[PDB]
Amino acid sequence: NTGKFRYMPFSPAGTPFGFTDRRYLTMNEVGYVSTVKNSEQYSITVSFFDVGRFREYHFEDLFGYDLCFLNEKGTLFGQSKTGQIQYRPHDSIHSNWTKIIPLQAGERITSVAATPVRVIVGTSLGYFRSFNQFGVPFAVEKTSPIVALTAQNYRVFSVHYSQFHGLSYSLSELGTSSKRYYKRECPLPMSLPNINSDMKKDANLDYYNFNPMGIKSLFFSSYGDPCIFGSDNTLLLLSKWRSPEESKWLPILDSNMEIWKMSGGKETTDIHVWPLALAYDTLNCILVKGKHIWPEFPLPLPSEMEIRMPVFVKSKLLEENKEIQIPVSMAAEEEYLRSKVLSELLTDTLENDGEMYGNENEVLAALNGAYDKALLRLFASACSDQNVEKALSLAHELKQDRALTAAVKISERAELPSLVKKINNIREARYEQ
Amino acid sequence: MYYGISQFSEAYNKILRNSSSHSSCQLVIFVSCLNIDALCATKMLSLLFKKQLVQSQIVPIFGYSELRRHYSQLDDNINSLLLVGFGGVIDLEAFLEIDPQEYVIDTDSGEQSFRRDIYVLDAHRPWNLDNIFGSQIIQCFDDGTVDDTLGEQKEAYYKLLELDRKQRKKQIHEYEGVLEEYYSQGTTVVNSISAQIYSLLSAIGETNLSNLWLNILGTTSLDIAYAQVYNRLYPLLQDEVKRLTPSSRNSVKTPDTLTLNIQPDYYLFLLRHSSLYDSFYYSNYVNAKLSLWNENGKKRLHKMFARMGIPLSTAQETWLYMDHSIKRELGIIFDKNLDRYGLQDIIRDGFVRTLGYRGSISASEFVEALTALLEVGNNSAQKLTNLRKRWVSNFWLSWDALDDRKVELLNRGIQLAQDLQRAIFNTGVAILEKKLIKHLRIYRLCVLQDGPDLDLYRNPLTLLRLGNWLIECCAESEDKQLLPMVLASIDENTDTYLVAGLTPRYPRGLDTIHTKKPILNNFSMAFQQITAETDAKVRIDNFESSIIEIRREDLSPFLEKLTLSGLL
Amino acid sequence: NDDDNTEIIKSFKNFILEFRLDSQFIYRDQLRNNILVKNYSLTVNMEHLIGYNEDIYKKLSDEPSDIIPLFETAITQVAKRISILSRNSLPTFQLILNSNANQIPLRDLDSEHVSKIVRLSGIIISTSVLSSRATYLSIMCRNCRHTTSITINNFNSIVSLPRSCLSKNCGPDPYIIIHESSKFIDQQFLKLQ
Amino acid sequence: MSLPAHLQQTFSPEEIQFIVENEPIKIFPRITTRQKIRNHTRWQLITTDDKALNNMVAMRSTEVVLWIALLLKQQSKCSIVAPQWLTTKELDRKIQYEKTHPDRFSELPWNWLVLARILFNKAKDDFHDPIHELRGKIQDLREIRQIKVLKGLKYLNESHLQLDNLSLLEINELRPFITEIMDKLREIHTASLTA
Ligand SMILES: [Zn+2]
Repeated sequence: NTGKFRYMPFSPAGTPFGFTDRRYLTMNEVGYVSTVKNSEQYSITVSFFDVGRFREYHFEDLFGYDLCFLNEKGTLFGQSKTGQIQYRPHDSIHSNWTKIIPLQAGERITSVAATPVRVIVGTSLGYFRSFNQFGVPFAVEKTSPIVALTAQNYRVFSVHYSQFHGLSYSLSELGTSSKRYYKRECPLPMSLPNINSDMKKDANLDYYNFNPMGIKSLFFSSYGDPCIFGSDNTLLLLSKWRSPEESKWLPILDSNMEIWKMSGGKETTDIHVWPLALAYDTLNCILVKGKHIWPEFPLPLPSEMEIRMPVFVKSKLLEENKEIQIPVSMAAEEEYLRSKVLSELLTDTLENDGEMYGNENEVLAALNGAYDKALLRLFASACSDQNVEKALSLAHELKQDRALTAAVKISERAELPSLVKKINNIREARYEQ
Repeated sequence: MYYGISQFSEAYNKILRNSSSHSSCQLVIFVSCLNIDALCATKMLSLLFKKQLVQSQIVPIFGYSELRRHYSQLDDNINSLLLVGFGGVIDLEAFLEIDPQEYVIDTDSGEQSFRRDIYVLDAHRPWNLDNIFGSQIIQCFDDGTVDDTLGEQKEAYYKLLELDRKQRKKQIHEYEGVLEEYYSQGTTVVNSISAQIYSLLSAIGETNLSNLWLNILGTTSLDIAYAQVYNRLYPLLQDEVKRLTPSSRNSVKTPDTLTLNIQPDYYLFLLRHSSLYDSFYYSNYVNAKLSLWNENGKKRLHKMFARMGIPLSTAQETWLYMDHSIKRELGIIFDKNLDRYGLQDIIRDGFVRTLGYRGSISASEFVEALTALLEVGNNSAQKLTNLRKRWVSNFWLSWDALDDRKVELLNRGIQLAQDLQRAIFNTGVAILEKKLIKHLRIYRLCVLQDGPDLDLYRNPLTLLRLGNWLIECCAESEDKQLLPMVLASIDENTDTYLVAGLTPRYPRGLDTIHTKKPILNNFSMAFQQITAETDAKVRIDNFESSIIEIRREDLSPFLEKLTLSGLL
Repeated sequence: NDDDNTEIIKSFKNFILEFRLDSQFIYRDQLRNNILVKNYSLTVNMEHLIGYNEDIYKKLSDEPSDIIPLFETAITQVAKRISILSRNSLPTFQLILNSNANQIPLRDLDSEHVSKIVRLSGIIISTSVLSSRATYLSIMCRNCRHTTSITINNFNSIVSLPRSCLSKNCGPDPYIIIHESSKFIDQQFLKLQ
Repeated sequence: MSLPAHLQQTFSPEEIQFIVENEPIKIFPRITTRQKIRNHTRWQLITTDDKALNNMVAMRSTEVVLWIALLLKQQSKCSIVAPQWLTTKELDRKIQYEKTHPDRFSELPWNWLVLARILFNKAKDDFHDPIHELRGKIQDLREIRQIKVLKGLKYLNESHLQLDNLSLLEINELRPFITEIMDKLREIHTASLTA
């Protein structure tokens, strides 16, 4: 009845006050918000990354806001206790408004969100109150206690936690005129911090007090794929999120493993990752170096990390015990997996969401070329073991027929005359397919 | 109102749309030299337009005649004009011979557009109602006074404008009385231009530590003569300093750290760049509270220093080399031994900026250095123009002093400030010993006819410095009632005087009901009225309205008519 | 006293290494340029030393005759660091101070200011011929021929040969100076009026 | 004549900076010139590649020529990413290499001095490490490399010389001395070998 029961307010990529007056309310992909106390009250400052479409501004604040959320068209402010929310569009044509949420006993706003169609406010009790852009209420609903919120242009993603139902997420696309649902209270595989919260941590107690669940961010992708980051330091993507039956939770990045393999060999713990957004292998995250997990007021440059599957085995990686060497046998397989998942993700948005930048087809073609190159390398590796059935099985997934001809050449050159006939038979079958 | 606080961004965006073309330079900024506030505001504008690559020209203008001549010379391509530190108290369209029909393009459709926009930017409160209300070309950066304290004047102006029997004539006179009582008011200052432009920057989001420092300098330029304005604006600067300072406090000093700090900044004269004894001795406030001009004052000062337990050898030591024992106990010593002499107001809070390893400096010292650089940085109608040329040139010395890479110029400014304060003190003790100030029932006249270094006082800034010295001395004398003062200084080469009608002020740190109401300088209207009749070769061109140049022979009849004039 | 001496040396070493006003390490560059032309000295301004760390200036101005040799040692160590490739015989560098403190009149130098740093003005009326003060004093025991060395700082407190054989009794004063292995520096006596 | 005396056979340091400014660098844009699927003027330059400039996406690292990265950094419209060699760990590694091998220079990039100066002046707030320490390590590297040069200018024969791994600014400043002392020691040799 304590600890995780504290539905303390949380905003994406939040920050605790710590030992100073500077606090980061939110770090979306479009900017960050910081608060400083003027010895009696807070002065909010909102900055934007894409300087050229927005202009940063700072205003005096008297209510002491605890929640924030930045969109491409406006930002929303919230309060934990007596949670009077405030919504302020960036453009001056739309006038900002404030509203007072219905607060009950023991109630406290946990997360806030906004969308050009509707604005959504969370509640520790589990309410799902929503309003229009201009503040007029639209509907009031009750669900499992909401702890976090993050919204894309037209879709809203939330994670519900309760002491009885557990961590349940829900991805709902409000839409301009059609509230098409995609998930509702479905279980999620995120690992809540339990062992690490058993009074054994250094400088992490304050951050865990700031966020009981330790979930750092719920940022989307450039193609609408939800992503999760927290204590386990592994991204969680929704590959086939369009179909509820096709739900897929794929760990796409392993922060600790990548940090170790780029650090020279040490299992360094002084490097902490604060993710901001992900866009097609481009994970923007501040890599703070020190004992403090959260960054400081001079927000460092958002260094980019690339996605990598947790296929890296320690036993194979410690071949050269101490530019960490990578096993070439497994490196190509991991590249195959990455190309596979990226192609699958891109195909979902190709026919449905349409072209986004005008180069998705070309990058998909290059990715498919690399996908078949990985298959060719694995085919050669299997042929190196004189396992004809292994190469035959791997050759059935080839996409380009020119790669299949290259596989024929590999079979005819890698001391495998018997593989020649089977790969030629596959090619001849593909003639009619 | 014309441009409120909340719509400065609209003016900035209008300027950007009209003249942010890299093809040419269509923006011209007219800055009034001999004004630190305008200098800091123009530095802010220069930095802001450098960030956005808006080509601009900055012209230092000394007087209204120069403004008119430059506007006549101004090309028609320039479609954006900024007047910084002046233009808000005169009929600019009438003064510059502006008719809106010759500057209007695309009249249609309830809207109007003009081919040139003049943005006046100053703090003198007698807003000309034909500028703030009855002109579209002239755009005034108001600070919120007009939208709140000019409703009656707005109604009176509009009724007379629209109306071009007995009840109608009576009401017209009643309204015209409202306009008239609005005029015949002394020219005061309510805000600082630097704070206004910093508010605009906060709206745009370009605020940073350098802009905040320029804002602090511009505001601190007002603490000598308009201490109510400085006390009004101080909390905003205090909040901004806390907002902008990085959270990495108590860190080790590195050769790159720039630190704005709010620490005890005693109201002495160049405390950190001169000896403690010289800081007390040449302070205006200490002089007023101790009357150091007479012989007994120096004895009082020595007795005070002995009372605090500071040896005269240590007291006269340069502040850098003062023993760390005494220098670290200044707060405690001043707490113990200042209320005895009535100098409790000396203790104060100010802003101190340290740039790496270059040593501290406060805004109060920085503005004194800038003022010194403005004053002494470097038959009759021609030598005066040479003086104007030198005075314009000094503006660029004071401008270059702001740059962090020219500290060797700021140190020269500090040295010049010490020399000028020494000269001011010498002339003040010369005036107060000979009893040159002739007490009257209207205004305490004082004319400088002969003496040493009398060529320093042809500069309006140095004359105002001496006047502030005298006014501070007189303000702390209870017997002397408040009364405007007049200073004159004969220029032998041009055979002309420089009359500078001043204004009295209440003792510093004395807050009462009558102190809240500001004192208004009525000399501008008196001078203009006296000059309109009885042609006397008076040159009323200064943006500082209460300063004129009068012939040597015509000075006495001018003062006689001014005595007969009950306007002030 | 070794720990405090090492701390002072390290502090002034860091002053030499880290001090820069605007993009140029003034004292690193000055030290290297001085070494290049065989000018084993370093003209250290006092405003810079105050601005860097006022505690160092307080320590120096408290007991100059005990701190200045430490600062010369720090200068020598920095010189070895920035002019010799790691993996000697470099003279102990001389510290030359520049100050802008108030000048004390020559007649005002009284019982106080003793052992303090004073800046004063006058006119030279006499210059002695160069003497020779020893710095490295190679020394040998008279009886047991126990050769050792002594290093002199030349900042008189307010040193002599040891009154012991210092490794049979060898007498009370068993040391004779070896003049072919000692190293000397030139010293001149002025006379200010 | 047409070319001044001080520009006869060397490059002024301004020309060295000009040469360095043509090298590509990686930046984080603060604008977005990528045209959406749903006008605008493109760069279409003639001495570099405009492809990476018309496709900038905010906070998505690209590579542009340095003199354009600086031009954007004049406003707040980009953020120059410091090269990997310009970090405290790599600078310490190079300093250790210099102190360990007293006969050969470290493998620093040819533009390390010029790039360090330019980035410290124009991009002073884009370093993950405190710039007050990067400056102190750049100066240390310069001092060690100057010590090694002065001890190799002691090998100025008349045949040739191998200044391996030396930077561009160091070579530029040593050119008028080395290439004019070796000329004299060659003229002496050829005069002797007149038989
Ligand atoms: Zn012996």
